[PDB]
Amino acid sequence: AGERLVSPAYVRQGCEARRSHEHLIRLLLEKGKCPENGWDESTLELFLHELAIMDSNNFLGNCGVGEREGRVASALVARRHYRFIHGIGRSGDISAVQPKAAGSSLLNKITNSLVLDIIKLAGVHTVANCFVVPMATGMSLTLCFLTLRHKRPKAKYIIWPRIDQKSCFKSMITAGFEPVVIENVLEGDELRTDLKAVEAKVQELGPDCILCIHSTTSCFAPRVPDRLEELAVICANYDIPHIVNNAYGVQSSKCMHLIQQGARVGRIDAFVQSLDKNFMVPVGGAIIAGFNDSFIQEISKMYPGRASASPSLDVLITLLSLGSNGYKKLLKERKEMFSYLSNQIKKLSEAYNERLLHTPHNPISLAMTLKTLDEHRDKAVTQLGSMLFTRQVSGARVVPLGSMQTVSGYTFRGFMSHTNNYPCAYLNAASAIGMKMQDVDLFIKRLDRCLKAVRKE
Ligand SMILES: *Cc1c(COP(=O)(O)O)cnc(C)c1O
Repeated sequence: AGERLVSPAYVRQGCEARRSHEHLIRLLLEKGKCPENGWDESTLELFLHELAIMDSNNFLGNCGVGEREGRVASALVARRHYRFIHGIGRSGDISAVQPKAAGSSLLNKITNSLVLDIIKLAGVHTVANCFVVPMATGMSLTLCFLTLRHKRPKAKYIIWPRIDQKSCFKSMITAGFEPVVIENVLEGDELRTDLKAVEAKVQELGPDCILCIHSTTSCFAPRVPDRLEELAVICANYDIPHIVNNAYGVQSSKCMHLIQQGARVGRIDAFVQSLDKNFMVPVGGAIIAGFNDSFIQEISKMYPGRASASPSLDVLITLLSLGSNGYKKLLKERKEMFSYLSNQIKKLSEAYNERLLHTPHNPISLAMTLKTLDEHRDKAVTQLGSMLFTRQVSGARVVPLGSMQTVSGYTFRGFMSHTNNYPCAYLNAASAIGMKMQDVDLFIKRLDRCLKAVRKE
């Protein structure tokens, strides 16, 4: 409005240009959905700075005489968080609007609305409610289990189809329940759910003694996502809650449609996803989503005290920068890289007298056999994982046979294989969101060089 110096025509075009940024911000505040095209950084930072001004710690004429005033010692800390200091929620409700932080409260509502829009876009079009929690997937599963205790005070067991992952297994024990490990059935090369053993354990222990059935979608090959439809029917019949571990299944349309079809024909009370694995942000946050708004609110109000806004801000920045088209592009390129990674493993397996485990139901992880490797006591399988780690290859885990691990008092036989005696040792490789073609070409090149070193030795 300073037309005293600059000509009025040029100030009018600049002030009218600001209306274009306010148009994008208004559309987000009204519809609460992910924009199709990503915002420019100029629009995003203008939006973030305007939100932070609404927080009482950033008021020009504010005075504080309490114990939690959002004071910041280091200017580096304040700037790297865009001056969002008060966090999210209140002492009694993590979903409540914080009176001292209107901008942080609005940031939390918009983030959960953007996340809900992505969950529908990813495949679960029928999701009712969700919320971001600044805890990992393991601790977020624990929060679901802690909520179910007060609704099922006579239950002490959690029925859990086996998956060799320490975080989700410890969630059941951290919540104070006893996991009932259901071994998997070897159908071809795939380890799938044993529906007969699951329903048998329900009748042996009694439905009232079961806290919930804890299934899992995204997992390492040769394990595949659980039969969520049949497990949801069992949960609906015996009136047992169903909690789905969907750690990195948002990036997979097959995983999300499983959760959708399971809630369509049966019962799914909540499914939990990781922020870092599905949205390419730092580790630390998760999403608790469900189809019963009454129950999702119960989980949210079960959280004691305020919580960090840092994961919510990272997801807000990322989704607004990518847009719904930007996220869709990454979902399409992940399917392309999955086919490319599969074909490169097939070609490399033939040259070394190996094969690719046929796991068509796992759309993220692959497994190449390592049968023609260890000379019983040559330690070649263990050496391969160390040589790959030496040549700066991460994410390719090696699963040997006969491994035994004790996790929180429970001893697993055949650890990392999801079963007691898998036929052979294998090598894992996955196509996750954001993987470039250079990752596969460097992986194949360095894996080939590592295999030559063992064959030559
Ligand atoms: C990511 C992961 C988890 C939990 O990871 P956190 O360390 O809690 O963030 C649980 N189950 C599976 C299959 C996972 O991949």
